[PDB]
Amino acid sequence: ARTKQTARKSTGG
Amino acid sequence: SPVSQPRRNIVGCRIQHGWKEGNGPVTQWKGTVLDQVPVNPSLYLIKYDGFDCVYGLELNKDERVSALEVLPDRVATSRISDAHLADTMIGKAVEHMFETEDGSKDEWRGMVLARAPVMNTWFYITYEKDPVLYMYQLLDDYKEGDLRIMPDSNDSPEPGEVVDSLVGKQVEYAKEDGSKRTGMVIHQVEAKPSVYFIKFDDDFHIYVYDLVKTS
Repeated sequence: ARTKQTARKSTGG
Repeated sequence: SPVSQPRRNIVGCRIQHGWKEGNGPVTQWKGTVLDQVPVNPSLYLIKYDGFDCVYGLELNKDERVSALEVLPDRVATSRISDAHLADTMIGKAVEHMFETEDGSKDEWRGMVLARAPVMNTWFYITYEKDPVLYMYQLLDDYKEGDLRIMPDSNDSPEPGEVVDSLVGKQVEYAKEDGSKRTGMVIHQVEAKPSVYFIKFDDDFHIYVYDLVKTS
């Protein structure tokens, strides 16, 4: 039920 | 220790700052400082809110960090569902189920390195297809059936101590041009002595690699 979208900070860079 | 010291011990404290990618919009993040690296005390391991990934930033000496401010908020140190289920899985390989927005469930094989400092309900975990430091409350994925721990040749806790630790080392790699992948080993996993936390320059991700120099 976990989400890879959540996993890292949405702003990338 | 409740009484303070002249050095500011900013570990375990909720913080807040502005992140600015060069010539980009200023973002506002808050989070929890998990640890400070002894081989370079300028570096703090931070966990942002809503973000599973653990980041390594030199907060005071960095230029991308703005308005670094410590909240009076307290981290919810709390209940351990089971002191035995957690660490019955540490050092073991696992398959962590994640599902995409479409609804297509996937799997990611990985290994549970340790238990998180400051937020004890969270576990240190790294994945093979993506070797960086993540933080998840696995105690939940197991109860819901999204986490499978599988039988492996992992003896868990010369017989005498060996000088094995590679912490403090300096590393370089075969980048296809693109500068050079330089960095430094900062930690040795206490459950798998072959696995190390590495921190490269020009990067704020904690990579969890397995160093043996030969398979």
